[PDB]
Amino acid sequence: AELAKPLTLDQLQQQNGKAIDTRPSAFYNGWPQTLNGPSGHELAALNLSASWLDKMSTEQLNAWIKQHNLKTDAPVALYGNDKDVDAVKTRLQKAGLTHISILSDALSEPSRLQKLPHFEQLVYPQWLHDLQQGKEVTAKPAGDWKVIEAAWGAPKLYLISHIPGADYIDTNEVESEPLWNKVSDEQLKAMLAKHGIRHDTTVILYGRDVYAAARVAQIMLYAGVKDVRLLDGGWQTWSDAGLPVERGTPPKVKAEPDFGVKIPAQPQLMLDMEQARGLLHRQDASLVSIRSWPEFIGTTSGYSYIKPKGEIAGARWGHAGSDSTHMEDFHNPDGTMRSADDITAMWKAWNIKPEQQVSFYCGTGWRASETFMYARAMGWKNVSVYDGGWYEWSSDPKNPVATGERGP
Repeated sequence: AELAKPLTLDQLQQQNGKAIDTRPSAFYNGWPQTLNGPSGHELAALNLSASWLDKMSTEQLNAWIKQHNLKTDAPVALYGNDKDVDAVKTRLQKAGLTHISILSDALSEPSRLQKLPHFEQLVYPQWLHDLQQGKEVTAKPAGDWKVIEAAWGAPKLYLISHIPGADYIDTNEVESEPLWNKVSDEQLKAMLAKHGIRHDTTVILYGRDVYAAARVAQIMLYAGVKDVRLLDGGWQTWSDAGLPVERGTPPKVKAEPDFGVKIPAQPQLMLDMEQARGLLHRQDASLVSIRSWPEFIGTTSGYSYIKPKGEIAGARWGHAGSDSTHMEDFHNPDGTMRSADDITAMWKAWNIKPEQQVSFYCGTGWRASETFMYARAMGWKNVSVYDGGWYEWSSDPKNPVATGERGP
C-alpha cells in the first residue's frame, strides 16, 4: 500500500505521467497557502482534493479518472499535505491505478507553477475571514470593500445566519419584469448608491446559490464596479469551514451618492438580441447556451412562465446542470468551480474557444452569469452575457429555433 518510487516533475514528464494536486481548489487555482508563497499548481496537474473524497462515490471517482485520461498503469505523482496525499493515494489504489508516487519536488520552484489568470476574483472562506479581521491577505482590495449576500426576494436564510459584516441584495433590485433583464442604468445607479458601492469599492458577493451572486456581479461589472469577486462555492463553503456568523436584519449601510464614473463603464459585457444574433454561424464567435440538456433539445422550456420550447438556432451548448436551477457541470463535489482545464475542454468540444467573442445566455441570465464569472477568472478576454436569452428570443416566433438531439 506504500507509494511507488518518488518522481521529480522532469522525471514524471519524461515518463508520460500525470501530477495530482490534493489540496483544495483555492490553492490549485493560485491562492498561496501563506503570504507571498507559491501560487498555483504544477504544469498539467489535475486537482483531486482530499476534502472531496467523502462526497465522491466509486462511480464518481471512476468517472473522474476516465474524464481525465488517466491510464491504469501510467505514473501518477501526488502532492500536497501528507495526510491528504495518503487519503487520495488510498482511494486511487482502490480505483485500480497501479503506479502512484509522490511528486518529490512539488511546489519547490514557484516560478514554474500555473494558475488562473485572475484567481483572486474567486475568493475562499479563510481569505474573507482574514480580510474582515484586519489581517494582511493576498490580493487585498485596493481600498474600500463590501461583502454582500445575494438571493431572490427579501432576506430569508440571511436572517438566520450570514457572513459577518455582509449586506444583502435582493436580485429583484437588479432585474425586473417583463423580460427579467437588468434594470435601467439609472436604477442601477440608485441601487449602487443605496448599498454604498462606488466604482472603486471592491465588492465580494456570495449566495446560497452561486448563480444569484454571479448575476448581481456581472451587472455590477457592466455598470462599472472595477473589482467584483465571488466567494467560490458560495455560502455552503463558509458554513462548512465553521467560521463565525451573524444574524438578523441587514445593518444600515452608508450610502454613496456619487459612483465616480458614468454608468455604464463596461457596456460590452452585456449583449442585446441583435448583437447576440450577430455571433451565430461563425468560427470567431460563439453564442453559448448554459441550459440543461432537456432545455437544449426542447423537451422543456425550463421555466413555468416560458411557454416556448427549443433553443436558439446556431447556439453552441456550454454545459450547465441537471435542470434549470442547477449547475453541476461547473462544480466540484464541494460546490467550487471545476478546474479551468476541464471547463476549457468541455467548451472546446462544442467549438467554444477563448480567442472567440463569446456570449453566454440561458432562460433569463443567471446561469450565464456564473459562467461569465468563471470565464472572466479564466482570463477569457472577450466574454459577455446575452441578457434576454431564450425568454426574449422565443418571444418572437420568427426567430430561428433548433430542437431535438444534435451535436457540434
